[PDB]
Amino acid sequence: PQITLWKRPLVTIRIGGQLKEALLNTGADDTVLEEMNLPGKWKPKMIGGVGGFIKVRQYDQIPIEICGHKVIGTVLVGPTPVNIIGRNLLTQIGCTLNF
Amino acid sequence: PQITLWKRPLVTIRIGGQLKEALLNTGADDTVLEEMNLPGKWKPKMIGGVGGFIKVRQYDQIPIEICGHKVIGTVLVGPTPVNIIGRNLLTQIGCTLNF
Amino acid sequence: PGNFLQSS
Repeated sequence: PQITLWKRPLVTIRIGGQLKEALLNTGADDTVLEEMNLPGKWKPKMIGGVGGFIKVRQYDQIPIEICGHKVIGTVLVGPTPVNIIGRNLLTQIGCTLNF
Repeated sequence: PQITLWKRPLVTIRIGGQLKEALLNTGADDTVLEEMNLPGKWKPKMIGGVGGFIKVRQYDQIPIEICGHKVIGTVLVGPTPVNIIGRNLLTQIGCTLNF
Repeated sequence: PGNFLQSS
């Protein structure tokens, strides 16, 4: 697809049995999802953005389906205002910015 | 150009004789630059991100050059950790997310 | 919000 930017680039993602809306975010290094209870170990982590830092849980090698692409990588979980797909997963679906 | 997302999509912009490094950010509604002086009237605004809100000054109809494209729009100035080019200007340069 | 810059 070619996604224009007149509206927020929101997509549906599937993570296990859950369907969520998420923002395709070239301004994020990492993918951050709203609080949820993922399987497996996790390391606490701090991430920074426009208003300061938040604390999140880092889970590795988590499968997610995004626009019919299956990706497997690191997912951060915490008090993000919106579910964010960052460059770590954008690269796995082959996303580029074009103009 | 086509810009891949292996690294942060940083570009140099020009704003009235000043060069600045800025992040092409599909997760930002607006364009926000670190503290600087700009001419004309402005009004305060609160904008939110990961980690909460910050107070910025809103300046309207500012001309900026971004990757050879001469655009005009609203520029917010305040304590963003990095300069951000948001959707308000990405739409003017014809930017899409492709995969 | 806004402006979803994010970094580690």
